[PDB]
Amino acid sequence: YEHTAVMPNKVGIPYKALVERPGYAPVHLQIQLVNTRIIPSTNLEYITCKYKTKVPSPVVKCCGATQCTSKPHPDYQCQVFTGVYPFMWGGAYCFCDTENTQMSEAYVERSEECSIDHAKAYKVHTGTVQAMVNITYGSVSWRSADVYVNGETPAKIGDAKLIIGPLSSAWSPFDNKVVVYGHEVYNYDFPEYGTGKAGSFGDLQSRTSTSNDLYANTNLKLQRPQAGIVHTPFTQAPSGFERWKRDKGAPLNDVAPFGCSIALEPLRAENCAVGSIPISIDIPDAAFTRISETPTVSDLECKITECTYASDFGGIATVAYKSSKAGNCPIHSPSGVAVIKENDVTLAESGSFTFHFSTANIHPAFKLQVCTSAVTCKGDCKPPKDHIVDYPAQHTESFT
Amino acid sequence: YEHTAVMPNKVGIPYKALVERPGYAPVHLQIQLVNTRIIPSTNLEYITCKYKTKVPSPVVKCCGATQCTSKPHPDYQCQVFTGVYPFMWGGAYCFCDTENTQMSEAYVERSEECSIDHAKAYKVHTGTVQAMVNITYGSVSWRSADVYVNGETPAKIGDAKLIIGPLSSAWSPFDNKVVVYGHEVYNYDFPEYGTGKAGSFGDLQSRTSTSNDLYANTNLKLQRPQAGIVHTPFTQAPSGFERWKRDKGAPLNDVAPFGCSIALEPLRAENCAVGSIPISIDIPDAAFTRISETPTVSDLECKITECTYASDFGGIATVAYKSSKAGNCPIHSPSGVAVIKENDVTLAESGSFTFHFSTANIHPAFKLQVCTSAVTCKGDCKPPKDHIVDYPAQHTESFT
Amino acid sequence: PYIADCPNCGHSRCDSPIAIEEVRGDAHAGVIRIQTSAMF
Amino acid sequence: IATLAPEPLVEHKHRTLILHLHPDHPTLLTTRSLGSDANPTRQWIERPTTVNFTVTGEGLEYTWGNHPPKRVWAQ
Amino acid sequence: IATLAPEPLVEHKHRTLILHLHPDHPTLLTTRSLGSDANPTRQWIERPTTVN
Amino acid sequence: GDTVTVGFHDGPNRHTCTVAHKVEFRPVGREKYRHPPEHGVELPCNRYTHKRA
Amino acid sequence: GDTVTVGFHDGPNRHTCTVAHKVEFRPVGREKYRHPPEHGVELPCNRYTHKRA
Repeated sequence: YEHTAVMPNKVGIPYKALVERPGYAPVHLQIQLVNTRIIPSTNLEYITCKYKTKVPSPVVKCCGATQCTSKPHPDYQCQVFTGVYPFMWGGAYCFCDTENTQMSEAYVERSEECSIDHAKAYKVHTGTVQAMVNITYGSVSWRSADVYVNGETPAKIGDAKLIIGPLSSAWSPFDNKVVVYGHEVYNYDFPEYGTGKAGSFGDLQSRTSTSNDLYANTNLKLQRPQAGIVHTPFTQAPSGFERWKRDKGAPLNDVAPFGCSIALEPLRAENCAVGSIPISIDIPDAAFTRISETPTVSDLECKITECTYASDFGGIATVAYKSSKAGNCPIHSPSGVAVIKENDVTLAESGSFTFHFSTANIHPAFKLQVCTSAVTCKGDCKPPKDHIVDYPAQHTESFT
Repeated sequence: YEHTAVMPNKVGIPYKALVERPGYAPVHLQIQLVNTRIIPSTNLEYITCKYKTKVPSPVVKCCGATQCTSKPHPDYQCQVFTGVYPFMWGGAYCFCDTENTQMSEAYVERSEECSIDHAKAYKVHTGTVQAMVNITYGSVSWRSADVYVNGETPAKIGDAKLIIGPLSSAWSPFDNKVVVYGHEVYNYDFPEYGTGKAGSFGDLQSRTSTSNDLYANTNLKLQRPQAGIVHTPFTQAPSGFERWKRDKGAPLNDVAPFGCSIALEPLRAENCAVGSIPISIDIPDAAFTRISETPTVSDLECKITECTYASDFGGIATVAYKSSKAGNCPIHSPSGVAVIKENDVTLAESGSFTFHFSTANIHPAFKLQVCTSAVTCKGDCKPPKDHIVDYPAQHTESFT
Repeated sequence: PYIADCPNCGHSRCDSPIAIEEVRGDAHAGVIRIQTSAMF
Repeated sequence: IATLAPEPLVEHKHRTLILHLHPDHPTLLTTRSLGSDANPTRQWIERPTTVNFTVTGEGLEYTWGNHPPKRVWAQ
Repeated sequence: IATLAPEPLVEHKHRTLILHLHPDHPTLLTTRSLGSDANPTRQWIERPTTVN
Repeated sequence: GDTVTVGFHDGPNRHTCTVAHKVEFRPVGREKYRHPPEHGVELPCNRYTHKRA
Repeated sequence: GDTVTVGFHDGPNRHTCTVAHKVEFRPVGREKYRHPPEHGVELPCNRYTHKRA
């Protein structure tokens, strides 16, 4: 009875399949893939952020030169300068007039915002998708368990053992190269660590926040201070993190395909509705009811009464139930034409009980399996009027 | 002059290419891919280890039953038992004779060795390969820098900017599924977390060492203690971590293809010699010597004198150098037939200096570019006798 | 020092204070860690 | 304590959202046609504008500024 | 007071018992196909072995 | 044991005695142990008594 | 050893205790010794401490 089932990847709607175990009473499913969070394999390549030209205070030798050296600070720009007369609080102070030397030095450093407000590149591989699958199973009526997709993983949470996927729809909405910012995720071809052109994205490129080493192509060019005054002309491109916040591109949670949402959290891409998942469950046999205890319902009749050719469960149909015992009777349309809101219907001794459903074909000729009794609920449906609210329960469009 | 170069992936041997910049003096390379450590993208799926049936001490009710409950311990096996007469230090102590009840309970728990001596599964993706490339460049004579393979990453360590790969030889010697143990790495199709059959590998399956939850299919079956004595028959498969240490398979550092070594370290696969790498460098132009300062060497002559048809640099050839100035002269065979030990040769005013090399064709007709002067060092070679030591410098076998 | 039921206590099942549980011949160095029920 | 743009005027058409819209400040609107064909749109809106969106069968979503994202069945 | 070998791992197949098996000591396993064709089997098993 | 090796200690001397004899201990059962365990099923072995009567 | 067999001597009595347990000692290495030697390479074995802290 290990109920294999191909199953559409779509998040917010149950998939009430039916266990046709030969010998005992069938049992309905209710498989709602409440989430499709993905979490691909990734690598933190480098944080970037806007620089801060945290200038070390220049040297001023008063009569003669002060040769600079290339200190190992990131992008340590330093250039000796002569021909000053530095006004500092008493007019000038160095008594020479051309031998007055000024050595300006400036290096690039991570902002304090780099720790917290920072873009973040990644080389993104495929990884392994997940889900908090609820099944309000059978008469168990509950399990809300986190699972995987790889087609040999069980998750014995509740009582049922369930194996999912691998899904066929391998579209990772993440591209190979991704930039990430706070919550807005950008599938951007970041240039690389160690290379980013100044002004362009990644002018600062630190491996992480702690990493004292980095790559700072900022085109930081010191110029001589003017007219014998102490200061430090640092001529520099404002960061490619400054832009990339107001001349950027749009976020993947606003431009992705096939229906995904995003988080700066394990780097999941939630709820990506695409393709199918070959899902298979091993039910606990204890949860089964033996066949000789559920009422046999045959010699019945089914008919629509007001079929709504729609998404919400507007389709209805009375069923002239013709039972033997009285009790519950799980139901399902093995044809995917009709999706039913009721998993189970209570029965007195051969009464009648309408259920709700939804279809996509004008003439819904769908079988209905009322606990081992098939029936065609043939009829005709009506279009609605009022179509602006969230996503459907029908999801069965085909040739009609 | 950004010297693109396809380049064989092979670890322990330099690749002394030649910079043919039009206008200034050429400069030799010496590119030795000292390492090819890989570090694929991976995921810790579950640690396993051998269980320990750390039995909680059974209950003994003396007259009447003690119903057990299914406590949430991993694989909490518990079975009530009656019909005892438990000899405990005073003969029996419970005065009844059949109403003497004994409730045995046993759960599975990680060994203390699980923290330290533990196999370790992984879902292994491809990731990104690395290297501590030494170049004793030109006249720079040194840089030993850690780099990447992705074909836009520079690493400005030293003075040269160098872009490597992506390599064409995407054989990750790791399979998709891998088990890991201390240092011996096994490309094993581990069953999964949550499933492993008892006795088989992964009978215990803990996500990590800290993870109090796990999956313990050990087939732990308690049996009743014998003849009215206190003890706890726990009948259990010794672990699939016990086996897997003496009925295992061999390690990937002993069964891999295409020449790899392994570590329980970042999960690299070192020194995988396979295929080529399209490598390209931007030299510092300052390191160039202008063309009008190196001696022009033409009107020369080259000839082998004792060519050894071999791997070690046994091939030799005098060269009737015919210089203009006197000084150094970088050398290289642009044909891959001949691999030369000397990057550079010193020159007096038109002297002669032998170099060493190695070839693979009986008639080595290889050009030799002595600092912008080509020459065929045609000749014939001799086979050696003494072939049992590590790996070659020749690596140029072709049709001969 | 706990006392439990040794399984083959010279003759047969006695109750020795040094009743051996949790034998661990799981290391490599010729060593076993043992628990007696006795607390020396 | 942060921004919020005035609510939209939702208007139905056949597989199409007319939206007479009227913000306080320039608002970046954007959408995601949830087909594997994404076909997104972006436009800062400061001038009040009646816009349009060819919604598909399976759904579209709608982001009136930092007001939360909406969603729509247009069968 | 006597011996006992750890329980087997029963595994189903079509008219076939795969049995991943893992003893403590050399264990003589044996069977009897209850047809009038007996077709028995004997093998001491000390090394863990998946049999059929 | 390949042999058997017996001996007391009078007190001044070891004064032992030793002999060859092929010894084994199969337990009764389809398990070929080397030694009796603490647990397991009971079944009809052959064995000598403790007693004198 | 096929078993494990423990015991002190109080002084009036032997007063020992014994048990079944499958014991082996593979050293870590591709050599399957039966016992640790005096020499050879050192490499990362698993082992218990001398200490209490």
